[PDB]
Amino acid sequence: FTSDAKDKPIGCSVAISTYSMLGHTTKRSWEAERVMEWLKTQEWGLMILDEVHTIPAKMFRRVLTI
DNA sequence: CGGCTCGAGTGTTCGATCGCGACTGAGGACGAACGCGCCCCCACCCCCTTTTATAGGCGCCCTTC
Repeated sequence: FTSDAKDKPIGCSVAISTYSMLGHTTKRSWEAERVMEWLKTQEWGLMILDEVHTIPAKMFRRVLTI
């Protein structure tokens, strides 16, 4: 979903994203909406996290929300 | 002793710039198919000699104006 790819948006759940840095206000309206809606339907597995000792608690709230 | 107001340094897609390359039509230069025609090889059968007997056609050379 990141680095401008969008390889097979429907038909697979194993993806490599970047936490929740893809959710800008107004500038990213319908872009982040299709990513959040289509993810809660065909994916709900493991939340693989790496290097979380520098990420604040504000970003963690948007991860479990989307 | 407790809250709140600038500055400096990161992160991230995504607004804004402008070089290079795909597509397609016209012009210049070179190679291939097929073009021309002297030279050369094989096959068929003409050229040339001599002696006998006859005689028309016509060239060469002594002599005269």
